[PDB]
Amino acid sequence: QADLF
Amino acid sequence: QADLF
Amino acid sequence: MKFTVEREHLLKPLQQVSTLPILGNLLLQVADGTLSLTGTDLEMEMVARVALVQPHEPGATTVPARKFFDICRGLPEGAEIAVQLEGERMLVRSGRSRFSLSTLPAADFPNLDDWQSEVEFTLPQATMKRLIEATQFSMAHQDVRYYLNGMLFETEGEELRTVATDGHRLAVCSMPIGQSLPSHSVIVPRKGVIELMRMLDGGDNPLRVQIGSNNIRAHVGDFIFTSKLVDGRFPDYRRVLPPDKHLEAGCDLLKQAFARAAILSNEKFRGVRLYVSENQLKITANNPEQEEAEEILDVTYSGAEMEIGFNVSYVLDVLNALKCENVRMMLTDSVSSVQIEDAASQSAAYVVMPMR
Amino acid sequence: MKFTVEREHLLKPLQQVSPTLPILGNLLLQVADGTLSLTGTDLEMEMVARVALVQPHEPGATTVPARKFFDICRGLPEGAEIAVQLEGERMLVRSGRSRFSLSTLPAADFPNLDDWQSEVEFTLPQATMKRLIEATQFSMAHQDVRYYLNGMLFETEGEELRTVATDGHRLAVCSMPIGQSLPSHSVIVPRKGVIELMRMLDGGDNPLRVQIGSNNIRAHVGDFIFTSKLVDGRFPDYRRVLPKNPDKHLEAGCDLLKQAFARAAILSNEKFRGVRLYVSENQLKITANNPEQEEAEEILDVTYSGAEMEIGFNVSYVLDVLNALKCENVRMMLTDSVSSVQIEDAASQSAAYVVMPMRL
Repeated sequence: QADLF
Repeated sequence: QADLF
Repeated sequence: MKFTVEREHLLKPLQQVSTLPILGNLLLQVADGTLSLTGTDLEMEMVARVALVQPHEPGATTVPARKFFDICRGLPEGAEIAVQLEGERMLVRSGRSRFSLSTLPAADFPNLDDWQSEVEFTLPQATMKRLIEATQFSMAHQDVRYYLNGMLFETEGEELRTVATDGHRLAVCSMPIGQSLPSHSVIVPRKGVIELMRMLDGGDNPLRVQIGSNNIRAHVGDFIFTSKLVDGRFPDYRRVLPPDKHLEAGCDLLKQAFARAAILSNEKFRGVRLYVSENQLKITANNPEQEEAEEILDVTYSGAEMEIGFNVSYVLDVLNALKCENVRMMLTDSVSSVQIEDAASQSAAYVVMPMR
Repeated sequence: MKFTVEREHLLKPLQQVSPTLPILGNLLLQVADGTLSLTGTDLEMEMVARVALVQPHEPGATTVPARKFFDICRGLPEGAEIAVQLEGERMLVRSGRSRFSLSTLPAADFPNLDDWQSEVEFTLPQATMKRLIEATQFSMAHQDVRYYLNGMLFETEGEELRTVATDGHRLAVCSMPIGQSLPSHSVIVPRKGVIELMRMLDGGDNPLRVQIGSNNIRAHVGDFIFTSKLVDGRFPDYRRVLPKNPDKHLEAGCDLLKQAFARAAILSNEKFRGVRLYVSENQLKITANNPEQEEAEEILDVTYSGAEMEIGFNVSYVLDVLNALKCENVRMMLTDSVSSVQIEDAASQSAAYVVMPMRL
């Protein structure tokens, strides 16, 4: 999973 | 509570 | 194994059939132009048969129950489901959707041993629904006395009878069926009763019942349900069916007065006080924070004045179970049981023991 | 304190106003100026209902158990007249031949939330508030250590009111025109306040009167007032994460897309929920697999004309966006495999959804 920020 | 048996 | 079936012909069977790994799988078997779907938990078994119009190949496998059901249900309305085996996996194909599920061998699936039926009778679905619904709420919840956690199914004369008790309250319902039957009594577990009911759709098809020594079988349409029976001896309920005091009141009025008094009774003990006198009933409730409720009703009563205590959950459960206009209460004294009944039917009787 | 009211006039108020400490489980009842006020609270928020008093009454106040008082009134027959009186340390309720005596706690001991000043005020239909909450609510974080992401951002800009919700991975933004020149203001309403804001709407004729302070929010509708404390914190910038110049755009029917992702979801990893999306000329291929080597594959006709691409996504996030959208067609705006996707109704720009991908 990546971050929005 | 009563208690049938 | 290979088959193609319309999603709508799979859906009711898949619903109706759904700790060790294989118990989470459905046994799928193609034979004699029919697809059999089988579920089990080791105590009970459900088997569904689907007709095969389209080309098919015989064989068998097991597949994850919820995964297979979800896929079929998730497919569009009117979809054709093509099922095939390719090694250790099951292939499901519809439209442009493809699914490959992991299997377990059909040979490893638990097969309940062949048993012998001692009693057999047919009855409408509506007769079975009434019997269960009239008594079910009275079954004990996880009591140490395991034999009270199920339901008694009794055959006598031309009647079938259901009994349920938790030692404090009792529910008895008898229905005529029109067949001379031997005197037999069995205890169906809580889980079997839920399933017996769950299989009743409410249609034309009769229910075919078979009772063995330690098993019960129910056939309806293309489904077969089997359950193990509870290995115990049910108490002498006939010894507890009482009377010099009789009360008559409207069911709704009574149900609503007990429900309001219930709010102000002890949360754990639920004790309400009943005062019966010339054409009047007075219901009173108290709790540990000294709160007090009082309800007065016009009833038909002409006997001696009396004060009797009851657990209000037990009284309300009996009244929610009676879908009628009038209720008869049959009393004797303050330390003896009350018999509650529909004033216009003797098919179901409810016996509640009081509290001091 | 004495009053007689028709049960039907008490019903909706009691239902709207209804613990850590005993008095928080009680309703504050106050008779004054020919009006009965009903007040509920949990320290963080307060709900106040006002009922007109036609019949003779006496002024005063008390507190009574909330659920016990409500259940008695609701339990009474249709068209009942409820007579309420005080007799020592107890409250007397009388209707027909029914009598109830409840235990009280003093009105003076009831918590009174401190007085505050409104900085922004606006009116809006109930339907406009229902849309804003429903379009973003599912995107709020669940018990995250960063407490601020556990609520919903209410922002006023120009003549529009906006709601924003994010968990750090996926985002929901909804803006609605209000026809009033408003100052630029941003506040975080907690989860509980959002549930209550939504709970108070009956979608009827009455407009919603909103007042926002520095640490409080007030909502008026008919004869009810709702007040909530705001979340102390600083919400992230929504603008900073809306794709810049997207080179990839896809259109597809909402239902077919929602159903294909839902079927692939069954065969994805239970904890990680990763699905693989393969986009090409007028086609979408969705694939899922799990640790037990099970596999699903869905192929759809879509309108897409850009470069071929493979992008991973958590299927719960995609489905939540699609269950949220109640429309015929959906537009997906992508850049590359390591950047976020923007999902939108193809015929409305009032709501936007931003989902960050996963590497597989």
